[PDB]
Amino acid sequence: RPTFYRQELNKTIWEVPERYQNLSPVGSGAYGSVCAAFDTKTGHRVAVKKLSRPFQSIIHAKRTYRELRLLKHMKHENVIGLLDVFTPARSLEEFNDVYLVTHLMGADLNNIVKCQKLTDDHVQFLIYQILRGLKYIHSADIIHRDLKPSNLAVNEDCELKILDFGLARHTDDEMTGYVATRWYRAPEIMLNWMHYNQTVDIWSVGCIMAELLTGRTLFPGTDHIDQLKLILRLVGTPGAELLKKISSESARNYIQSLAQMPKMNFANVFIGANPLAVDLLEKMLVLDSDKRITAAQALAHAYFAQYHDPDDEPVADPYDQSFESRDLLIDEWKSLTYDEVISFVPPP
Ligand SMILES: C/C(=N\Cc1cccnc1)c1ccc(Cl)cc1
Ligand SMILES: [Cl-]
Ligand SMILES: [Cl-]
Ligand SMILES: [Cl-]
Ligand SMILES: [Cl-]
Ligand SMILES: [Cl-]
Ligand SMILES: [Mg+2]
Repeated sequence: RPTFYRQELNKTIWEVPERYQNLSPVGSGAYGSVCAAFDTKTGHRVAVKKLSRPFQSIIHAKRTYRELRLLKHMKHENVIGLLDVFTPARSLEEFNDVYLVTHLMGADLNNIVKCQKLTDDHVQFLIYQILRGLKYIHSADIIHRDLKPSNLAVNEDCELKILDFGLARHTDDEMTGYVATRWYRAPEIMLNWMHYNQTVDIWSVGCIMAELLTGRTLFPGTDHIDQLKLILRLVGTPGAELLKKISSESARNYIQSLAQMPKMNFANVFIGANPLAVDLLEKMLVLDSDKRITAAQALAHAYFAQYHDPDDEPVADPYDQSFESRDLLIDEWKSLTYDEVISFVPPP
């Protein structure tokens, strides 16, 4: 067990191993507080996140367990990994607090799309890396569910990592009105049309790719209905085949109330783009999720010819998510989490 030291940073007690120095506040959502630190064992600048109220309800205890299981599994160059996890508790009986340690991310994709000039070569490399990371995530039957520019870290060498997996966190207030939290979501999840699957993440990649090519949000809806009208003007209204797959009768009645529209000409929307980029966007931005290109198929598309290496596009170890259907008490979720903290082995 390392030695721990205590300090108060903005109304919060932090108790951390001596290896982590020069802690300074960086942010705080409702899920925890974050400090930047220097990790003297590795020489990395790191983010230290202290969870807030991790075991306050069954829903909260299960979310804590879910986040720690996911972060411990993800071992890929284009996905955030877990550098460390610790608790100052010396036993299960005094266990209350969880701290997670990752590499400190500087810029996101929002800090390069808005304020920089991207060539076709930059777009090929950035989207290649997102798809390499997604092949790995999808091979574990994990859905990200929240891909958008603010969840993609990028360095000065244009190297990219996926972060901030959807832990089923987002509220109705957060998805209301003229908000980036909804502009990248697939229409079947935005409007609860049907049981969704991993194809939702490829819709989000299409929206991101379009925005790197034009410098403008593809579907900046003022609300759910405005955003659906923007989507159907580009891709066309649904045919009888997709309408049969929509489980809500009211959702089907509403769609049928709209005048029919054909798919637009993507070369006339993405004026001057690489024709191979236009072709790949037409294969991602398909309304019927069964017919979208997969991550593994997209890596083999001719747009990525200068980066594609089928011997360096790895898949994940198997991921057991059977806990998701399990009914447990707060203290049972808390014991499972404690075991995952004490069994952690750091990366090489
Ligand atoms: C960093 C980088 N390339 C590294 C690299 C070497 C060999 C194979 N694959 C990737 C890079 C930078 C800017 C643009 Cl626009 C594109 C790529
Ligand atoms: Cl230490
Ligand atoms: Cl990482
Ligand atoms: Cl504790
Ligand atoms: Cl964003
Ligand atoms: Cl597993
Ligand atoms: Mg985020």
